[PDB]
Amino acid sequence: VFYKVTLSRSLIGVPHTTKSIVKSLGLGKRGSIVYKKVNPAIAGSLAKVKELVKVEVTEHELTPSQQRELRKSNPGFIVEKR
Amino acid sequence: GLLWKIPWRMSTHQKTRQRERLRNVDQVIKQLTLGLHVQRCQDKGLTYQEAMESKKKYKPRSKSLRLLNKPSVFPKENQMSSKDKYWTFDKKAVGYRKGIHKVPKWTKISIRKAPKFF
RNA sequence: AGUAUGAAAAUGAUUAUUUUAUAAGCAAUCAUGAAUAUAUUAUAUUAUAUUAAUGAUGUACCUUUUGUAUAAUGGGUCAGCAAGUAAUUAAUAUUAGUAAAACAAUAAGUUAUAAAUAAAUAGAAUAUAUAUAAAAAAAUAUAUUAAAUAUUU
RNA sequence: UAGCCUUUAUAAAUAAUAAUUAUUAUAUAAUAUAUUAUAUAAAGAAUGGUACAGCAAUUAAUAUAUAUUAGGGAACUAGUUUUUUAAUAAUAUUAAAUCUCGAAAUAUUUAAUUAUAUAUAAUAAAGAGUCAGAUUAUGUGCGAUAAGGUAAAUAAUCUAAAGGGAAACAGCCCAGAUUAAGAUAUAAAGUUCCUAAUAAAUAAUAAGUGAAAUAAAUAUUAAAAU
RNA sequence: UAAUAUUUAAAAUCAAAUAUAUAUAUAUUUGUUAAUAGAUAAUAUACGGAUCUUAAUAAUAAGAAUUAUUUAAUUCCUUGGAAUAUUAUAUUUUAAAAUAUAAAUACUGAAUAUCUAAAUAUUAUUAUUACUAAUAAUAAUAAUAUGGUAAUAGAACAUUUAAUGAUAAUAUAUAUUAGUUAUUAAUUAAUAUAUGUAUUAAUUAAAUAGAGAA
RNA sequence: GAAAGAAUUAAAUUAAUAUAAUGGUAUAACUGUGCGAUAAUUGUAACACAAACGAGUGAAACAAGUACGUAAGUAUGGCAUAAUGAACAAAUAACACUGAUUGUAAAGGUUAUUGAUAACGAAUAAAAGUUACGCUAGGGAAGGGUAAUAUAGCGAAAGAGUAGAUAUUGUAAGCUAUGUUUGCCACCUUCGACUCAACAUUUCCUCUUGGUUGUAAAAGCUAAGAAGGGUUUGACUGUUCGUCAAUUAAAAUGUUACGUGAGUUGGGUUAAAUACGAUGUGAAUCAGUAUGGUUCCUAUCUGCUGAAGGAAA
Ligand SMILES: [Mg+2]
Ligand SMILES: [Mg+2]
Ligand SMILES: [Mg+2]
Ligand SMILES: [Mg+2]
Ligand SMILES: [Mg+2]
Ligand SMILES: [Mg+2]
Ligand SMILES: [Mg+2]
Ligand SMILES: [Mg+2]
Ligand SMILES: [Mg+2]
Ligand SMILES: [Mg+2]
Ligand SMILES: [Mg+2]
Ligand SMILES: [Mg+2]
Ligand SMILES: [Mg+2]
Ligand SMILES: [Mg+2]
Ligand SMILES: [Mg+2]
Ligand SMILES: [Mg+2]
Ligand SMILES: [Mg+2]
Ligand SMILES: [Mg+2]
Ligand SMILES: [Mg+2]
Ligand SMILES: [Mg+2]
Ligand SMILES: [Mg+2]
Ligand SMILES: [Mg+2]
Ligand SMILES: [Mg+2]
Ligand SMILES: [Mg+2]
Ligand SMILES: [Mg+2]
Ligand SMILES: [Mg+2]
Ligand SMILES: [Mg+2]
Ligand SMILES: [Mg+2]
Ligand SMILES: [Mg+2]
Ligand SMILES: [Mg+2]
Ligand SMILES: [Mg+2]
Ligand SMILES: [Mg+2]
Repeated sequence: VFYKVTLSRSLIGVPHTTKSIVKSLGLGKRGSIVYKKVNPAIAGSLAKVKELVKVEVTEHELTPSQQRELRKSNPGFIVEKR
Repeated sequence: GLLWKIPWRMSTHQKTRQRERLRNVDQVIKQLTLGLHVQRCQDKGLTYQEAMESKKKYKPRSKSLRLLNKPSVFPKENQMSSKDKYWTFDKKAVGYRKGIHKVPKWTKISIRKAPKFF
């Protein structure tokens, strides 16, 4: 099992301890998404910054590349070279 | 002196937003707990779906999470009172109360349990 | 204050295009009609350029400040001139030359090649051996140093 | 000078940051009244004396047809009773910057584990700038629980931060602008028009109360509950 | 049920909900007044302003823009489904009735995030081009980063002088206008003025090397 | 069942601690006693705490000697935290370290010790005033905030009022409003007179009204509405103010940079002269007194008073 953790609020204006925590969590920027293995420590960490973060449990994680692929919009065209 | 035009009440919209935020916080906690439970299940020797199904879901052991789960310490939004969603206990106000929206970073800060009689 | 030349700007008059006599504020930016000008591919239902219909947005610039639209400093405009340089040294770095030597090679000298001590006639085999200092018969103890089939630092 | 910043680099380098495990008890199961495993509860290794809470000791305050110690006044024949005066004792109640017997959270903080390595720490060789800060919120001292006052503490922002909101706005609320583009999520704030965007439900208000800066004691009128 | 004297309470009590064994018990959570007066100064009313409180008879139609508690039609069960209702549309049937469909994801809102391209730097993968090829140049893919005063670091351009140096009046230099290249610069075309013509391109060396701030 | 011993438990604690306050302390550091005057000794001190540096603090261990102790051991002064001062220049001893031609010396050094810079990181061995005759560089390293005081108002009502709190009065305490006083803060660097006034209402007069054993009337007192009109001339003083005089229906209180100095004046008031009193040794000084005594401006824009031209009627 994995947590999908998103930074939904900016760290700007938040006490430095909390910023540090967020950094540790591997969350770089607002809207950034991380997939973390579920162990108690991680959960505890997340609890502390709960008001900054949106979490959801998922079956499997995703590599950044996969995520990117998922994101990509549908280009509504098929090229043909002539 | 310098005019900080901030009202003593909140607009309905603001209140709604606050409520939503509260709900979201609760949801995060719930999700965390769920994740922990499913991890436990997996450790024991079950599938993901099976874990999800399970009647006897495991409570969390870590202190903080447990405390959060307790509604005495950290109420959920439906449980919570009107008087605590939109006001905090101020030790130096008139009525010993103050609109939450006055609290510095109220949009990030969580603060549910005011004192028992205040 | 040489002689030529001079479509450099600020500044004045005038003419053309355009906008302007019910409209209010750094005079711009973005949106957006209309009018005019030019264009040897405007084929046009064209393209550029100019122009304060009209709408939205928009507290000059510097300085000094906790902080300036400030009714704090400074400037009438334009043109020209106006401010981190040199000498003699020292220490670090980078690259090049040479290298257990380097520079200079007339002889000197400078730095490196041995650490230490106020100074003195003292001074180097994994360290637990050794060197110097305080101490001492000699060790210990403290500090710093040197020391590991080979080719010295 | 240290603190905060930068450049180059070093490694028998993960030391850095964050959390978790660590304790106590209950139930169940298994081994020898003990040990392990699983579950559950408990503000859950160690450090602490603020809030709160308390009146113990210390320092203060109150009340007794209570008890004792003496005194003042009083009756009858020095003894006696009552009315007390103060002190001490008893019982009850109370508070405090320099009282804490109970006692939080936040905090300091340890080893291992997990996560952060396009990451953090340490060290080496070089450089700086800064040493009249401001506001907001919280807990204070000074002031008069005055000040856009003053002095420090903690956090943020401003300083050095443009953007959206707060009518206008350094310091508030959100959010950190490499350059565009403008389809999709949105933050704080809003949705009759000005002005981008709205429809509902249940109550209350009749004063324009109120509608982004709440003015007090008190009085009147009504409404509920007993 | 009238009058009667307080209180403005969910602590207690009752009701409802959630968690534990569970039709009960235990523990936790939530639910208890409103007007008016009091009310007040000097350029001008001062919610930012307009303005906002609804009503039969009639509108394919308004009904707070205030205060309190809420929702994203309303109700139930556990994001979903169902029912109910509403609106809109279509078709059939006699302006109605029946059938089917859709809507129920409220919306706006930043220079936030994503998408969509572009630039730069770094880390990790490539592809092409050319004999520290373990390199360089260019192009991809994934990721992270790109506000900034004092300050530190790195890289360029303009101007002028010295070293080297082709070329040419169809050339050059300077100017104006319109183009071009991610553009303090240079280049293209037309035009005007020089000038028998670069201290010209480029690499070095240097600087009286860049001005709205005295 | 008794005696004795060993004790143990409770209370220990504000006694005592060389000395303030705090923390500690009976397992005693507190007290008594034997021995001893020795650890109130000598070289190396790692490593910590603390910390800008200079400094400070605890301290294991190694070596040399000493004291007490049967022994284990304990002692590098004091139960802990204050009890202090750099370098430089002098001075005294030890060291055998250099000895400017050599030898001696002198002089310097090493080790140990001495006296102070209390403005206590100490500018020199050695240092006070005044300037209104002053000058240079700079900085700002009445308004705004507050409302303690002031004024004004309310709520409650002790008490006055020939009786009776509430006609009229209204202690001390309460709750407010104003920003007209005296202050506080440090964002920011002139009083009067004349002229002209504009605005406010918490109304002095005039208009309407309620209460008034304290409205017989007339005069009043007090309160509500009301800002339309009006609200003074002299002697004194620089005065605003204030004391009088004469009037008046009344001679209200403010705000306007305590309105108005690019509109006037300059009497007061912060310069140069001089004098008096006071203070100072003196230069000089003053919450003193007195005579004299210095700024100017043609109006660009806003605005206002008038007067035209253009214009879309
Ligand atoms: Mg403001
Ligand atoms: Mg500004
Ligand atoms: Mg000027
Ligand atoms: Mg420095
Ligand atoms: Mg305290
Ligand atoms: Mg200083
Ligand atoms: Mg301040
Ligand atoms: Mg600054
Ligand atoms: Mg900003
Ligand atoms: Mg910042
Ligand atoms: Mg950015
Ligand atoms: Mg209103
Ligand atoms: Mg208001
Ligand atoms: Mg007004
Ligand atoms: Mg409004
Ligand atoms: Mg962005
Ligand atoms: Mg940058
Ligand atoms: Mg120059
Ligand atoms: Mg110039
Ligand atoms: Mg410039
Ligand atoms: Mg004591
Ligand atoms: Mg002793
Ligand atoms: Mg030190
Ligand atoms: Mg001195
Ligand atoms: Mg001194
Ligand atoms: Mg002196
Ligand atoms: Mg003042
Ligand atoms: Mg004022
Ligand atoms: Mg009146
Ligand atoms: Mg004037
Ligand atoms: Mg003037
Ligand atoms: Mg004369």
